[PDB]
Amino acid sequence: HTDLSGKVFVFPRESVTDHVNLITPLEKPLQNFTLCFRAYSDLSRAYSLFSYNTQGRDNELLVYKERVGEYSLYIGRHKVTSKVIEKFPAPVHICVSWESSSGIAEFWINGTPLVKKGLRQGYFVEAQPKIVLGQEQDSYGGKFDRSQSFVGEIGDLYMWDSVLPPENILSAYQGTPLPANILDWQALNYEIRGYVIIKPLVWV
Amino acid sequence: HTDLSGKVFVFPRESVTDHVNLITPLEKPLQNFTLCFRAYSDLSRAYSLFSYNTQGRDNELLVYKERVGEYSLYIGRHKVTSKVIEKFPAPVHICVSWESSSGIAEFWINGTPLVKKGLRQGYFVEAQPKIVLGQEQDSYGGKFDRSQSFVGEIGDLYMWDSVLPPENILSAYQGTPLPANILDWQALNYEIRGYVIIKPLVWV
Amino acid sequence: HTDLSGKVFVFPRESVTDHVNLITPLEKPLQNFTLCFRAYSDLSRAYSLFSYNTQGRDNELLVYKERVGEYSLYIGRHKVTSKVIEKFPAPVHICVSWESSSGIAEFWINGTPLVKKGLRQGYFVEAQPKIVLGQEQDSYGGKFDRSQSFVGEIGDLYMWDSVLPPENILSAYQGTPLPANILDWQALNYEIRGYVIIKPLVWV
Amino acid sequence: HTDLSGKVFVFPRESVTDHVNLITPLEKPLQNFTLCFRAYSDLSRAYSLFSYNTQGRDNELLVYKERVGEYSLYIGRHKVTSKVIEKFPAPVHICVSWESSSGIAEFWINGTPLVKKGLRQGYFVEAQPKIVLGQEQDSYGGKFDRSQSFVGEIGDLYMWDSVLPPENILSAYQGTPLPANILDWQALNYEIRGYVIIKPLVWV
Amino acid sequence: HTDLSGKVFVFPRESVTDHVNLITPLEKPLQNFTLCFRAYSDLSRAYSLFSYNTQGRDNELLVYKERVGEYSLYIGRHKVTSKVIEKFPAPVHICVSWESSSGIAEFWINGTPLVKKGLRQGYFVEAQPKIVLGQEQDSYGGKFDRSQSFVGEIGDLYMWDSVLPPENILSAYQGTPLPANILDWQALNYEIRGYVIIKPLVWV
Amino acid sequence: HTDLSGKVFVFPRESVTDHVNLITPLEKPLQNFTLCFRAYSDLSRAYSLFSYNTQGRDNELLVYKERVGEYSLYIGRHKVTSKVIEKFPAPVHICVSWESSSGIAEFWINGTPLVKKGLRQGYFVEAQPKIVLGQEQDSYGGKFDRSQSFVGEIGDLYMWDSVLPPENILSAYQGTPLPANILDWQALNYEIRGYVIIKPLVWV
Amino acid sequence: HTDLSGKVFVFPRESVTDHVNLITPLEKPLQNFTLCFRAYSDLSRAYSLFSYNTQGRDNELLVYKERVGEYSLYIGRHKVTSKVIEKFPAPVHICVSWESSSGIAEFWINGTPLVKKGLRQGYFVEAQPKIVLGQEQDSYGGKFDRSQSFVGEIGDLYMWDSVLPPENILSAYQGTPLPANILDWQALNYEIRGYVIIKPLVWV
Amino acid sequence: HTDLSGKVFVFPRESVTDHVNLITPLEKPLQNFTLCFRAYSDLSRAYSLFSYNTQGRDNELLVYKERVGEYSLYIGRHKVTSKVIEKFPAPVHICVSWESSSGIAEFWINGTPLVKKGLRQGYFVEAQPKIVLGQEQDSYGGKFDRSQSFVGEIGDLYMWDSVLPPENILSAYQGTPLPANILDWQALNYEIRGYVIIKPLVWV
Amino acid sequence: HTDLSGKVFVFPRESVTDHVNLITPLEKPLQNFTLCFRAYSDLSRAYSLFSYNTQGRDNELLVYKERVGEYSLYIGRHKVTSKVIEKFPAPVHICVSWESSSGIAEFWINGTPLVKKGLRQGYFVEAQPKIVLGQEQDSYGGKFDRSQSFVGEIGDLYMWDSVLPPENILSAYQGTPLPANILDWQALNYEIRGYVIIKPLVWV
Amino acid sequence: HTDLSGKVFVFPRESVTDHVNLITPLEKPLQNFTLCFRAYSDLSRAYSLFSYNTQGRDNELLVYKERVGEYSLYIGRHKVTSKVIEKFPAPVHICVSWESSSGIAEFWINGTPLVKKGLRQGYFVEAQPKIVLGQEQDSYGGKFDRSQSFVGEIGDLYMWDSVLPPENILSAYQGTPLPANILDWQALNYEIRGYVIIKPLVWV
Ligand SMILES: [Ca+2]
Ligand SMILES: [Ca+2]
Ligand SMILES: [Ca+2]
Ligand SMILES: [Ca+2]
Ligand SMILES: [Ca+2]
Ligand SMILES: [Ca+2]
Ligand SMILES: [Ca+2]
Ligand SMILES: [Ca+2]
Repeated sequence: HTDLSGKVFVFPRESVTDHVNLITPLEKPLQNFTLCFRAYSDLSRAYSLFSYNTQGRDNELLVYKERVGEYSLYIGRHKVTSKVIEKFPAPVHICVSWESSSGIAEFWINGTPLVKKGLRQGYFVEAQPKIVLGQEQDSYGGKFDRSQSFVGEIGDLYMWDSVLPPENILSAYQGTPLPANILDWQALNYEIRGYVIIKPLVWV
Repeated sequence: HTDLSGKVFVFPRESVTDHVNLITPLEKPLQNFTLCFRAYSDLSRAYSLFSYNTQGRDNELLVYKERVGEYSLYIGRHKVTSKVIEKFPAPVHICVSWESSSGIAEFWINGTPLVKKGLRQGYFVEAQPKIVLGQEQDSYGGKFDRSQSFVGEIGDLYMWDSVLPPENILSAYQGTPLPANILDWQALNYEIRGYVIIKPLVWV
Repeated sequence: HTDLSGKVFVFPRESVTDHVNLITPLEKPLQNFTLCFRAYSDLSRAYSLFSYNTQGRDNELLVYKERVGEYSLYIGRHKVTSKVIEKFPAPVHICVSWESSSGIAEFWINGTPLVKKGLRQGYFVEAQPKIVLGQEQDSYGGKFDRSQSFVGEIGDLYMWDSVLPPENILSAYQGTPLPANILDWQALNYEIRGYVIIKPLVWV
Repeated sequence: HTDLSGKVFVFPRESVTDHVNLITPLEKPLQNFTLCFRAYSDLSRAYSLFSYNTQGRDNELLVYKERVGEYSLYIGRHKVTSKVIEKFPAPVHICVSWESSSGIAEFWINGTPLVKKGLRQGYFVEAQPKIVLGQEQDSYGGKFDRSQSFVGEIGDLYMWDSVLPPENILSAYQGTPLPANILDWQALNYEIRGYVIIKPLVWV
Repeated sequence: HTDLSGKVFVFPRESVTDHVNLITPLEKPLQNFTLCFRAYSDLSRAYSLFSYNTQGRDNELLVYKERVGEYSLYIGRHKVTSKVIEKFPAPVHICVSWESSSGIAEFWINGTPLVKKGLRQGYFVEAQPKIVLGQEQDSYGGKFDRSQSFVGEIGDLYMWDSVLPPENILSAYQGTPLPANILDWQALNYEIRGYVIIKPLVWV
Repeated sequence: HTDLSGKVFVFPRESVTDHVNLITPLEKPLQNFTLCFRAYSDLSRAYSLFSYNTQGRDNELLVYKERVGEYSLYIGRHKVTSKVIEKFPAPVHICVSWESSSGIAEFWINGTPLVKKGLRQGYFVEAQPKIVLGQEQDSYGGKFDRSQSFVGEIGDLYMWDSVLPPENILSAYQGTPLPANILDWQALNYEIRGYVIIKPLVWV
Repeated sequence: HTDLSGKVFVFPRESVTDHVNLITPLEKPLQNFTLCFRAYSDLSRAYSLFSYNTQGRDNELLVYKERVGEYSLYIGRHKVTSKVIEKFPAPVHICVSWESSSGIAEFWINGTPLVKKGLRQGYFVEAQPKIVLGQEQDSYGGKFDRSQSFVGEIGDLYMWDSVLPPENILSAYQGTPLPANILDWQALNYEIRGYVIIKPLVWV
Repeated sequence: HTDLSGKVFVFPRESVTDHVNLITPLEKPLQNFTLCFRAYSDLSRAYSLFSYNTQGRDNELLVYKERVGEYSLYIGRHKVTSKVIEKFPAPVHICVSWESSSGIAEFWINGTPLVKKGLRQGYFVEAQPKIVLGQEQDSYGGKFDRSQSFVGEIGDLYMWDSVLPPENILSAYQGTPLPANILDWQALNYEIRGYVIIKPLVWV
Repeated sequence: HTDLSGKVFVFPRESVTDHVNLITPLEKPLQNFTLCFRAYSDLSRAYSLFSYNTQGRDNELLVYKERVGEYSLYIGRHKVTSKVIEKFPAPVHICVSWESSSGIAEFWINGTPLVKKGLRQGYFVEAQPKIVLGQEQDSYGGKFDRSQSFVGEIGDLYMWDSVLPPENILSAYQGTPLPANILDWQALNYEIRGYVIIKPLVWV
Repeated sequence: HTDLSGKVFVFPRESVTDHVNLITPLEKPLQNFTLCFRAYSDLSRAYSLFSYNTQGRDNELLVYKERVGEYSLYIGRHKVTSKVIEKFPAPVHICVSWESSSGIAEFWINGTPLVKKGLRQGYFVEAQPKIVLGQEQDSYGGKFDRSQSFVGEIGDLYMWDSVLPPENILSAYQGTPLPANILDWQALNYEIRGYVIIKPLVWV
């Protein structure tokens, strides 16, 4: 595992090929979770930000940006969509949390709460995943789509197994995130495939 | 009755199912009233904020959002609509007051006064009502419409049987409202139906 | 005569009947004059602010709003128009002065001066008029048009027999106006017709 | 010679006759120069600000507005056009300089330099001119266009026989200009023909 | 080697002939670089800022502007494009970096980093260049296009044979740049051909 | 008394001065009427076809066209408006009837009937009138607006004192109308002022 | 008992008062029905062609036009709509057929079948109604809307107690309709309230 | 089997219920096929004409209309799309063929050939299907989507297990198609489920 | 003089150089005159068809196509315009007449008369000209504008010194040209300078 | 050589792969030529119709469609574009002929001639080419652009080494082509690479 503090993945071109595979020791199905990251991209079209897929289950947990100012979370095939006023193009902090008990999805865009939505209440998101940046999975770790590929910069990725409160969300955005127990940027297990470069984060 | 301080009703999906029934000790005809609440919704279409139907009469008192910037009030089937500059999506604090003797409707958005309109001078909204949040009523307690459903977050709801002065309306917006006698958030008799969850209010 | 300080004429509904008659101690033809008042309405179509009609003479003096950000002045059937940047909807302070010798119509919105216009050099505006508020006059005190009817909140109406210099115009905008000779808000002779209520001024 | 300190020219109507002639005692071929003035108009269509014509040749020196945000200078029939972001309507202050040795047109809207242009290198603007204000010359002091006329206010017009360096440019805008030699607003020789009045400058 | 500190190349008209040739001491193939300059123009259409061609190789290194808010870097015929929010017209500061080893192309606009792109990894830009301003090359030093011509103001041009850290980019932006070895505006060898003037930089 | 068969009244330039005064010796208060004419005009803006004004009264009878395919009638200040599908530009034949008692307006464009409209029941249009071809009146023979001026060709103007039946209107459309008792084209007492020329009909 | 062959109801103006009350000897609940009529109107906005209401039941039977090319039919508060290519404005022949057993509504425009719709299977429309023309009913005989008023020409109105087959539809459109037994234009019981006239049918 | 000559299936309303199950003697997997039917619908949105699904294979064979003048055939999940000029709404005759050896899809709209497209060369469409009309399956016989439902009329359905040449396709269009051996309208087996009525074909 | 019957001058490319000089044996100043020619050009932007310039006189007589379906005739600098229905792009025949005593210019596009227009009533154009085809003149025989170059095909160019009657205009269109007195296509003296080719007329 | 009489190449999908190579024994530079074919496609975007590349030479003889109603020819990198009224989508016969002596590019669409254009006067198009259908060469035989690929049907391709007179172009379109010396459809040497099927021509 690597300390990626002050660095970002750069997905420098539109492709069916460039991705980073995120390795996790998660053997337990997910009930609660929070996911945080920082994105910079000037893509007009729809792209995937974070693709989490299990065997036989496509789109198990997916953060997808369908268009400017519109953020989508997919749990177990089902989706929710929340809107927001945002400048284009701009760097963005994104935190999404979901909760099996309440079904509640919680988007935070730059430490600002989006409208809460709800999906898949009681659903247990399956374990032993394949997580990928830069590409949207249609298979277990494969079947990428070019017109869905991410091009731009991603960093400060943290993933917890619990619903973070507003303070802790604001902590991540302000630059001091609680040590995360599923995916931790400062101790990250990644695999680069194709054209992706690690560079200093300068748009912060 | 329950203390709902620092909590909201969240209507996480669009449906014809989800609503919240509000129960009020009111056995009295409404000469004067003021109704206040905090809403937060990213709907482009039209929706209902507060549905007040009585015994055979539809839309006896109704607060309806026709589009962005356009807040309507219905008294006994009759309509008044006042416009305002607002950002979308964005949280809003609505107050609406009505007087019988003058017919004057008074809309207040985020502590700012809207253009006065008038309707049903020398009339009274009927007693023993069925009050629902999250859907619009075409019957006494039912007949909901999907394209009228509220999906988002409502909180800090109060209803007085008086026309609250500007200072008092401002005090509700500032987060310290005066105890109410019809509907009170700090003592609300409610009934959840379908999919509505109580989460802490995070957008203030 | 009655003191209307901190109170406004609200025209709460679109109508063809509801208006307010103003009878002034005017017995001499007008050479120089200034009309100043406050208005708050979310009406989007054309409407009349101040109608001044005499026997056999149409629109001898008319303060008219064609659209948003465009204020017209009719003097003896002649027409002048000036544009300005303004928010909609938003309360406005309208001031209009006209000189006979130079023909110069002066327009002031929110204390800011608009482009000087000119009309009817060496012309006397008629005496013994019938002044209505909330409606437009096609005949001597009657013949209203429903699509020209003002619906909103008018207030602080003042009229002088002299062309007001800039310092005095600003004085009117702050809320400390100079003693008016023709029409005064603190001493007004008015006739109420149809639906028109007098409520306190809140939008200032 | 007339002192016009704190005064403006108003052309109060769309006309074909209203113009202000300006006499200048200079009878030398023009090498370098600078022209500053102020203007307050609400015209959507094109209009001529300043017109400088000699015997037998059209547009020896014409400052022309094409539309909102576009300003043009003519040097002997030849044209240059520079753009800027501006409010409409809004009072404007235009300084322009043309150097014969370099052809450099230097536009300054409200003390901000617009992109420098170039035209007619090694050319002399002709002596014995007829300068008009409020109209556009097509013959020597005649042949006017109704669709090019100026309606609005004009003041603080000063003309030097040198290219005024950016420091002195600002001095003019701030209200305290260098004493001019070609045309002085403090000591002007002008001629009113038609409907155009003298009024004090109220819009600064 | 002339100190052009506080002066700008002004391309005053649209032409297919007017350009400036920059001579560089560079006979080691380019591997890494930074390019910084200021640009003031009101052109709506597409235009080249900087053209670097070698024998038999078109668009070896080209900084090109498709439209407002869109900047393109060309390396070895290949292209990347990044987007920005920018006012028009407005004085702009540009730095672009490139680094064969990673292929990352790094655009900075007025001190703001755009989205990093990537082109030609393992490629080195040919030496023995002919560098032009004000025109776009389609051959070795010639073949100009009138629709591609740059009209406006260019100053404070610098070029380094290294990728500049974020710091040094801002050092350049705020008018105290680092010593450059390829192209130095304080010691630039240049040839003016056709119509292009040197005048003081007054929009900073 | 002048035979105008195969002749038109070309209004060749847009103006404020050029008008043709149509005089009739009918001193009877008009009960029923019909009016025919051909016209040719490539004006996209609004204009007046036929103006009728009396003592102290505006637009007692008026045939006005707001926009392509829209024709409107005015009787004693009141309006009616009917639409039709036409080409542009298009040589047009227009006839209109008004039966006082039924108050019915009968537009007959190009031999095809329009949707009937109703105005001023129990009304008789006045006598001793001033009728103008080529301008729009807002006074007794005066007050003309350039933006209401007609420019183009007008021909075959006939006018009867009774409401013409369908069969009779068709006859007029062919080019063989019945003898008119008020306004005969084969016997028209007219008056030319300014630029308006006679030329043979070539379009029909 | 009135033979209105070759005659129409002309509703000549927009109003809240003008209508025709249709009286029918139908005192049995309606299982099947066919309604045909001709209408000429250049109205752009939504209006009501045929209004049929019963005791305490709104919109029992209603032919309503939402816009150009869109035709609606209401059977007991329930709605169905069907679209058609049509010239605007133009005269139209409408046929609507309803059949309770299947629910199938059948719209025939100018003798052309629209797409078949369905509503209220096994339902009987109420007996003993009030039928109005020219206005829309919100109550039993009254409660009209100006923004729903019909203006134009209606004729050849027939209503049968059975579902009419094509040949008979084409017969009605052709001009020789089969004898009707609810409403018969050739022997109609009509009542004019307000401004509606009877004029010849000319537009066929 | 049922003879459906001169009759249509009418889908009277937007639903997630109303479907016709079609049943067929196909137990050999499809290699070649032609499909023809007549549809009449005013539905603006996307809908399925013909849905054919096998165990665990969705959209095995599907004719789907995305928008106006756009027809799509899906074979084995893959799709092809061809465009056509067509009036809306209007009755349409669709033919579509597919040939496995070439992979060519052939569309015919009103006897006119569209652009040939190719997909799934060498593929066999699976036997033992579920064919539904009115709805679009996502499961084997079920899981319908409301916004994909067909409302309108379908008739003259025929399916062969061969690729028909133009003559036969143009014969099918004209009215006399040759005995079809997969689905044959003149000997059809069907299950009506929900709201769908059999009514005579009136629009051909 | 050479025979050009069934032959055309083609202007194959946009240029600032390609033109056709037309020399005429005309020392007589034009009083009444008519000019006819055929054009085939797919140019969207404005262009000149027929430039006629005299010593020290710009645009003495000039046919200038402003845009599609818009033909302008310049006479002695002054401007008239007429619009017409036409297909783009399409071969066109344009006849233009003008009468000195009338100022009436008549346009005949393809044989249809356009709206008569008037200018310079009482003017005679100068003799000793320089007629150019393909270019717009700014001086006596030169100073071309590239944005006005005519690129396309011109055939059957004729010019008479008399106002041709409608029947002779229609003869000219059909290819039966009356013997020309000024400019004859069957016997034209011409000078070709630049890139312009002679081809047979194939688009009639 | 193969007799492709009555057959087409169907390029059934968008690819960067599928193309037909055309093989001719051409060994001498082409002074003149005529190329004709039938094309059917619903492609909205730009595409190549016929790419002809020699060694080291790109776009030597290219027919390329930029958009609807706009046909282009490239000779030695240089281009011409001629526009045409056409329906989309629609089958089309294209004939292009270029003449070196004159430079004349002549385009024929469905027998109708477009505006003649001109390029590369005196040029000779190189021998030993590489002729492809379905794609667009950037190199000698390859370097395809998907965003430029042809997808549709293509047939009746014939190429002569002469410039055809109108009667032979017409005869080609009518279906009886003059025998061709370079490329003959009735004896074609082709190379299919990828996915292109031969189907019988049905759209004529
Ligand atoms: Ca009036
Ligand atoms: Ca001029
Ligand atoms: Ca280049
Ligand atoms: Ca007028
Ligand atoms: Ca109703
Ligand atoms: Ca010229
Ligand atoms: Ca010119
Ligand atoms: Ca190429």
